[PDB]
Amino acid sequence: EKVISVGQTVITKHRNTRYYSCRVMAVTSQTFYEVMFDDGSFSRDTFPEDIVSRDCLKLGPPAEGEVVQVKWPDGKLYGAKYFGSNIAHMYQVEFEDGSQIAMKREDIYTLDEELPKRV
Amino acid sequence: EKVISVGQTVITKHRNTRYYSCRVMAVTSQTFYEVMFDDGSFSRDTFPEDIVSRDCLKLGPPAEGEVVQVKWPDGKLYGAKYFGSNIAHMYQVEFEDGSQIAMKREDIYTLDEELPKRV
Repeated sequence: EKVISVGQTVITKHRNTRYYSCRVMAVTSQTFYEVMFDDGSFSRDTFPEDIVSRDCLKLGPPAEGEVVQVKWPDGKLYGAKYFGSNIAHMYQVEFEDGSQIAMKREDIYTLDEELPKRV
Repeated sequence: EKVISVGQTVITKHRNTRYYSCRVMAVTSQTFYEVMFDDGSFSRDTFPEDIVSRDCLKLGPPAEGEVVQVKWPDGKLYGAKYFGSNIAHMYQVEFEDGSQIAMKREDIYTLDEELPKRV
């Protein structure tokens, strides 16, 4: 909605999404937090360790409705409110070079589905 | 909805979105295509040169309703249908090292707005 004009300083976004084939080595249970970001977007797969205003692994979850600061993997910080938790899964995957990482369900695609235009 | 199991080969997505401060050097007019992807998602800012099933810069736009193949910047190809065109703007921006690039409005953020969790 905001007008962008000659001479203005702005921030530009540059995507570099990568995709890799991998093998599922394990499926485990994981506690996730549900938070409403100040922008109105709602996340149900926030890691407890990504709340940086309260050390939730040491002190337990925030109170429901509590204002929290959430870190995104690139270090950007966001205001949100904590609204509860759920238990879901993490998927341990192995790459072609033998390296491994644990992934959330949202970041996994079967070999049959279209990969997103996010790249 | 699909079940992911131990021993399965899957594809995993890894974001690496970067953000940079830059200066707007020019605002120009640009013809964009409007396409409906087979997945039901609708784009209004597709570049004519990103239709790869018809060379639209040489032969003009596809017919309305025509099946097209669309390339995404990472080379992934998608089926879609062409549904018309519009004229919008491109923003020529300059980075701190003096390099420049033309950007779509969707990829530009003012210094006041929150940057997205896409990173």
